[PDB]
Amino acid sequence: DSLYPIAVLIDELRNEDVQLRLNSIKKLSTIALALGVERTRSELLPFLTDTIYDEDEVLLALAEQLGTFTTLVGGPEYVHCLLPPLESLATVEETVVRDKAVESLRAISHEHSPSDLEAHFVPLVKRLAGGDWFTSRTSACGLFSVCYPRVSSAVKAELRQYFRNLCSDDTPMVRRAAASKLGEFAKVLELDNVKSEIIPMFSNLASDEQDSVRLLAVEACVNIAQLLPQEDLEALVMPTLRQAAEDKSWRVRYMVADKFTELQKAVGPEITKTDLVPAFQNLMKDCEAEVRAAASHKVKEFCENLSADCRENVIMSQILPCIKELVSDANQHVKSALASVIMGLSPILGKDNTIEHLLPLFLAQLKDECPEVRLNIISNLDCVNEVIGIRQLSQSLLPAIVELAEDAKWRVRLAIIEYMPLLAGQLGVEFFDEKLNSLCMAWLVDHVYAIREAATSNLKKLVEKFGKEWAHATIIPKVLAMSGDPNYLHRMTTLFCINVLSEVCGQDITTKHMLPTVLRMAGDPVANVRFNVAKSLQKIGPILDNSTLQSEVKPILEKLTQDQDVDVKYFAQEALTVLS
Amino acid sequence: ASLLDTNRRHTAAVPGPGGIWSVFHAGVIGRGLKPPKFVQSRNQQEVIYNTQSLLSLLVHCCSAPGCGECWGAPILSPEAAKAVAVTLVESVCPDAAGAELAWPPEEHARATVERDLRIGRRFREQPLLFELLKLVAAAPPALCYCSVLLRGLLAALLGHWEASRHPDTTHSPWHLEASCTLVAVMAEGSLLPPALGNMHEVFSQLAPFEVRLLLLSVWGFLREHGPLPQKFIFQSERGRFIRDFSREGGGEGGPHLAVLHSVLHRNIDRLGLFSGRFQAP
Amino acid sequence: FTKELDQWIEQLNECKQLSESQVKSLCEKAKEILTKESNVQEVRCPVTVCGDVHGQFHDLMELFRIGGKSPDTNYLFMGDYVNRGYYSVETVTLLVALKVRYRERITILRGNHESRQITQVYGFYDECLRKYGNANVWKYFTDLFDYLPLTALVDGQIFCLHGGLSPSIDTLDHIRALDRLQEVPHEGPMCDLLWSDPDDRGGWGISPRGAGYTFGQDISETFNHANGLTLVSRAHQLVMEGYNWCHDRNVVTIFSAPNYCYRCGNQAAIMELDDTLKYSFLQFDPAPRR
Amino acid sequence: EEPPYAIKAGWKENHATFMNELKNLQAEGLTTLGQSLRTAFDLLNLNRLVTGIDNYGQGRNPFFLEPAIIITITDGSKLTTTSGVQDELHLPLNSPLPGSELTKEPFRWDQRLFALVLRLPGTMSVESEQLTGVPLDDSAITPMCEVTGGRSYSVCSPRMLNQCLESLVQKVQSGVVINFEKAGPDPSQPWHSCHKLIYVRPNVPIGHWPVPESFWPDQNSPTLPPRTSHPVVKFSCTDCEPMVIDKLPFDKYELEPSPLTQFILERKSPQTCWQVYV
Amino acid sequence: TCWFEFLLEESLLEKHLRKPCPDPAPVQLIVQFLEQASKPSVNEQNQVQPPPDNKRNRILKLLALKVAAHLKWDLDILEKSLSVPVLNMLLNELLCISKVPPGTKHVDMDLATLPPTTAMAVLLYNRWAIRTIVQSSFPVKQAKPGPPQLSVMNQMQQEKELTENILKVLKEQAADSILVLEAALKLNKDLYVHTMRTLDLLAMSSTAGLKVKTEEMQCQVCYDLGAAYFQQGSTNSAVYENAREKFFRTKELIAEIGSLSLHCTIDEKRLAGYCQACDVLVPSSDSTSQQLTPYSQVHIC
Amino acid sequence: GSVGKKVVQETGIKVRSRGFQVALLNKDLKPQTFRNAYDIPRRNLLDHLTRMRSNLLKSTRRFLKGQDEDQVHSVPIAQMGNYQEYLKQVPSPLRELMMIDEAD
Ligand SMILES: [Mn+2]
Ligand SMILES: [Mn+2]
Repeated sequence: DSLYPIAVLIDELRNEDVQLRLNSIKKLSTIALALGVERTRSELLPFLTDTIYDEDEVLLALAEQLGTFTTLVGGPEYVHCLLPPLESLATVEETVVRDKAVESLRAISHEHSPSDLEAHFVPLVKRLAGGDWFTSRTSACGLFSVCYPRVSSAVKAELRQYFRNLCSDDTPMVRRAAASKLGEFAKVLELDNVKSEIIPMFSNLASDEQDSVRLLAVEACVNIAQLLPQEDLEALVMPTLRQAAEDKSWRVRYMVADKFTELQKAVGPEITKTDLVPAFQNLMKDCEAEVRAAASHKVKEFCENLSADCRENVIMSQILPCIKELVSDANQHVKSALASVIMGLSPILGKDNTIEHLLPLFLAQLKDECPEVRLNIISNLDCVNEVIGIRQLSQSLLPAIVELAEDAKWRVRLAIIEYMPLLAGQLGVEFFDEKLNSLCMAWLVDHVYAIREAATSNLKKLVEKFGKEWAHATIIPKVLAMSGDPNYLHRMTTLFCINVLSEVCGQDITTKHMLPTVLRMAGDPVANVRFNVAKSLQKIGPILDNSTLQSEVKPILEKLTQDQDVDVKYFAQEALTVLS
Repeated sequence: ASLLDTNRRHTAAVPGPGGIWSVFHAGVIGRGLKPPKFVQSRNQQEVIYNTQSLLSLLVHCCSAPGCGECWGAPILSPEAAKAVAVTLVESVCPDAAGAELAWPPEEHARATVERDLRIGRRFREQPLLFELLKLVAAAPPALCYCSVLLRGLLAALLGHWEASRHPDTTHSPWHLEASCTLVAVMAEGSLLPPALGNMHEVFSQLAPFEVRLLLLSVWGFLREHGPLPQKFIFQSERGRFIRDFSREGGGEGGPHLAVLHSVLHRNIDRLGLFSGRFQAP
Repeated sequence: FTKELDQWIEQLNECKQLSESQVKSLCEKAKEILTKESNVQEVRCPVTVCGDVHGQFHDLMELFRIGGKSPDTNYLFMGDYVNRGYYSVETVTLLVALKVRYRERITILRGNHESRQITQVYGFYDECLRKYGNANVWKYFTDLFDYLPLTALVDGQIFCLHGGLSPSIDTLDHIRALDRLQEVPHEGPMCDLLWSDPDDRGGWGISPRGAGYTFGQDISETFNHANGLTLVSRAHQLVMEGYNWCHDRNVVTIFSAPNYCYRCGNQAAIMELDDTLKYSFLQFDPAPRR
Repeated sequence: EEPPYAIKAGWKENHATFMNELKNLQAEGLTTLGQSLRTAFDLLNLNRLVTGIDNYGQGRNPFFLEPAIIITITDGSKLTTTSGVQDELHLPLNSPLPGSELTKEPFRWDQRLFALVLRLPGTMSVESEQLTGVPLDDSAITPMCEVTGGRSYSVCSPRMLNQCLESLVQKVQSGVVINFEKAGPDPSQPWHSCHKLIYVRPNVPIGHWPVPESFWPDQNSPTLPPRTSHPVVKFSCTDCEPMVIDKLPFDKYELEPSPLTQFILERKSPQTCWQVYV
Repeated sequence: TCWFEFLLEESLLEKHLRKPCPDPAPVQLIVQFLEQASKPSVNEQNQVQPPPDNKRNRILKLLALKVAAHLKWDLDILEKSLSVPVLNMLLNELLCISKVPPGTKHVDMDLATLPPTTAMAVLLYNRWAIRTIVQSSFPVKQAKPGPPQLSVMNQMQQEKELTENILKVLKEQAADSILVLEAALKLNKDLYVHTMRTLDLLAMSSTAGLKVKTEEMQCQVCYDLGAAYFQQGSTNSAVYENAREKFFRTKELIAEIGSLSLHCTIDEKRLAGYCQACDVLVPSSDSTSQQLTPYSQVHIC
Repeated sequence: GSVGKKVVQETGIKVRSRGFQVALLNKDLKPQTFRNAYDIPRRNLLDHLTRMRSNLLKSTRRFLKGQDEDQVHSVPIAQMGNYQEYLKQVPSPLRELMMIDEAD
């Protein structure tokens, strides 16, 4: 007989095409539903466990399937029958299959009830941690956090003992997995038990021979510090952080640096003032560029979170000279990392401190060769603007940013455009016309379309600020000149400018100055300009006076809706509907 | 005033990045815009009658001297027609490397693609070539010497029908007309038998791959039999050369008629009434 | 039908793929649109010419930010939209959607990677499997790739193309005569148009690749003179500066994939041709990825 | 090309330079085959007298070898000069190299000339891709090729081209061409005269005994007699005994396949030897 | 949905066929079922042996036959959807379950004597063979031959050589099939085809099948016979007389049935073309009295 | 030492009477259109004049090179995509822990 689903119809699908095997595994629910649940537990699952396959994708799909097999196996009561096949998957050489198997195991952990967790899952964890192969030992690390909260105290002490043994194992990757899972595992433990069991082994992990285990130890250091009471961190976490920050390997010091802000938040401000600021100092003054860049991006977050009473003293006494040396760093990545956060110190330091100390540092970074530095500096100009006002901005930073309106990289010019409304809103018509109006016009003819779009959108805000008479005197003539340009990009740019300008220029200006220019472009040879004319007439329809619609706009749209280009037809007829 | 106009176009719309204006483009590709190259076509009636004057002159030159069978016509000299044929070949395809009158395997059409495309383009541009071809075909043995032009035009048409993606053949009106005229000329030149000389009547009702298969059957037939002037027997009764396909041993083209009959059968819904044109006798 | 297409384009601009049925209908429409196009497509003068994208979707978004949004900017893409990138599916789907929506504003040519073998080997097939679970989307796109025109012809002067020239091709009429509805062969006239490269040599040469030829300056000079071309626009080769002039301005290579395999660190350029064939190359750097 | 520009990649030119010079060759001159062959051999024999590899007047040492092969790729088109057409190949003698008179031929012991004559037609040849051997070409370069110990290849198909290139790759060997001749009566045949090659295996080839000179040395001769580039080696088909003593240094050189080797291996007498004379 | 689900749930087939939009299509289900049964049995030594006669193959074949029976044995759909080897093996299995021993010639036994379902099965097989020969005679726009991809090269090459073997076998028995079809036209009794119920009863005279008109069966058989004779008529013009008779009989049966087409689906335009072709090729004495178009007038004159 | 072909071809047309010669184009005379006003065609005079003017005056905190699009972007094809050599001239990044298609 060849109709038993269990052996037959499955082991015949071992063909060369892997996708058929994944399809069989993907539809393993249907075969299981066909079988009786008792028959499934008796025959299907032992077949899966005993047999061993050698294709990573099928194994991954099989592990993913077993996480949702609780309904098709007999409910949560019999869910322990899923433990052998996933155990077999947890011992494979491939790491991804192991992680998926551990995920499925901890997903079916919830299905078990406390008694079944103690009866079946905890022996499984013991077997995995006690296995001959290290792969099972690393697999056992991720299983502790889900079995721990819902077991008896003796079993919890046992779990602590096996995690401690696993951490202190001679095998490196087992220690790596244990250190990685230490943060999650220590989350649920009792605090006194954390101090007694986790902390000594954590300190042992930080002092290990290998460097990857130390890196993962410092990773877990943040969570471990966060868990503990503040009265205990001087003797428990802080010596470990001191050890780690001075480690020979730059990877450990780096990942200390990225985690520094969370350490600051966890341990409380007085401990940071006393002990963290030399660690931050020699992280910024460190030899390696990676750790210097990692520390630089944390300067703003670190300084903002200190106690205000002793904050500025810390900043100028310890942080600021290190910043001064980082601004002239040889590596451009360090300078870029510093640039993205340096303006955040302006409200913290105050106005006079910013002018005397921070402003030369901004100016030095605004003239850097590296584009990333220049881009990161400008993006946070609103902060320094609000701090020092605009008189100091015009005195110090305005000539530097005007030089950056012609930058080689267009994202710098985009930042400058994005920061023009602020300046406009804080400066008069006369000064803006003297200095910056030509800059606003220079961008409309830029090569990059994003620059032209940003400048067009910026014109709307500029007209909103300085009124429409200023627009008629300074904005409109230079926009209309672009309509006669031989490049169709510039004609389309005027159509976009008219799109954003009709809204703010009012009925009269739109009717008599902008509309006749829009209508004469219907005879353009480029179809793109023609259907953008149709789009513009659709868009400036509401803000035109209603008298010139049927007389002037409608004949042009009627001429366009019979045009030869299909896109011109479509946009002309869409405009015709919208005009109603 | 190219530079004067260019100076006018250099008026800066905006004051410029720093009071100094730079031109937008990095250069000009070629010598600027190409001219439109507007075409011109004369009256079609005057073209028809100019062709008539030329063809009547050529017929007078080619005809033998000369009531003598009042309903009949003079015989066109195959030597004069041969002269017309060789000068036609020289005018259209002077680079006659594969100028054997025997036809090669149809795979060789893939080696002479440029030559065949040149021939096809010249037939497209000059409609007079088809008129001269049927003038040549009026004298039977002369169209043997035009074998290279026929082969090249057939290869061009075969490539077109192979590359055609339409389901109907009328979307390529010139190629349909050219295939029809080609099969008609080689039938009138007695290079094809009556059965295989009538397929052009059903070309307009066929799909591109079907007409391609029929023209490949034509090519296969010409491989088997060949447009060789030695096959033409002079008949002193009427003073004309005659190609009798029945003595050729396969003159009906039965292997090459099987394809035509299958094409008829497949499209019998539209090609039923045309079955009479392809009867065996 | 058009509204749904606009919705798909808006969705695809955010790097969210379509469903299998959507891809099927899109490729049906694209097939029925690409049937009518010749092997040598005729493109009007104002157009932006782009080289390989190779599935770098965010770099394609940077390209659109530089040159402009379709349909406002006419675009000519010279093949190689898939493989060597993480978002080949989204890239090719967006380009096909733009072709279906804006027929006369988008020209998408066939690259050498628009073939079943190259897609199978170099990750478009794998990406399709990962993002859909079955090869049906890959089937639809590879069947659609057979429909793509081989070359374009801007103004009758500039001969856009992916690979290069062939010893067996002397005229554009030969290219127009080719049957492009097929998998790209390993040898022959169609292979060279997608696989050949220019070289600083004399005459023809064996390509370092397994396909195509490598041709010197005299080849491109004779081709341009015989076919009345002023320039052969091109793709298919990494350019560190994004574009490079070759053969005394007879050939220009354009590469529109900055930081090509996410490791080459190259720039990317696009040739913007205005109404009067005045060109300008817009070099751009890879986008900032989150 | 002319001698100032004939040499594109000579001595002390790296591979990239060779590739760049090969890629940019242009065919724009006359068929000066003899002059170019003379310049090529002069380039090969440029440093022979500096390093004393020829060992003039001191015996011919098969282990003093700088093995080179000239693969000349050409067509069968007739040889040309400014004056007219040369119906035959003649290497010029003007501007003799210093010491060129010591060997009466331009080519040397360890040099072989191979001709790849391209006869590829402009039409797709109807001949099938037959697996037969490559024909010898009938151009003016074939006698010079055969004299040097090489051979000419006639090519008229890419398949034939591949076949000749494979055979040429198999013919890159370190050895010296010996002009084997038959002395005495039989024990006008292919094995009577042959310009075969004897292999020399390094490891820096090691050897002791030279091939004898074609003259008796004397201390009163003002000038050294000229040398044949291929020593005329005469064998007697007598089947003598191959006497050897235990500790003697004897040089053993494996002959390449040839009709003479075919004859010797067909008579099947491995315990006897043919005495060899100069 | 996949094929094995129909094996695990036996009644899933009926449920899926009542769906307005069955995914996969029923023809695709037939393809899957017969392809699964077509896999050669492979032992542990990895050696090709013919597929086993196990319960799996039998139930796969029965499922395919049930799906075919669902479509009322419409040969048109099975022809344009299923390949020649697939439909060939399907019909051979249909003969097998209907108690027709392999090797027996269909022209020997009388069709009237056998049960209506068995007779209709033999009739459908011979009709399919005739139509297969006719269709294989036609030209088809061949797919462009790309570079060899061995994984698919092997499969369609073995498919193509299997198709060629089946075609020469059918051509060898073409006269026998024509005679079988001719004999079936003489029958005047009600005919029944294999339904779900009859196949189910056969899993482990008679009117258990679905009633089929004698007129419709006569019409379809006459149409196929006329097509076969028209295919043969090119080589022998005398054969066209038979084809004219068959197509006019088909026309008369169409007129008789009127518009109650259930199993008899015949293209009227193709039939009209066949009638015109037969009229031109074999001009009857009464065709002269019928209105002749100027085309036919010129041909006759 | 003579194999380098360090000589210039006789780029001249020896003019017959019935000394002076008509020169020919060379490979080494790459047009320094910014550095030499004789290399500028008449049709390209105005836009190129604008370009060299901008190249001269707008060099404030920029670069004063020769002609763009010629001295650069006309690189030999062999060096066109030499990314291995190109990456060396760029600063290194920060550490964190059918035959060919222009890369792996
Ligand atoms: Mn490419
Ligand atoms: Mn590419």
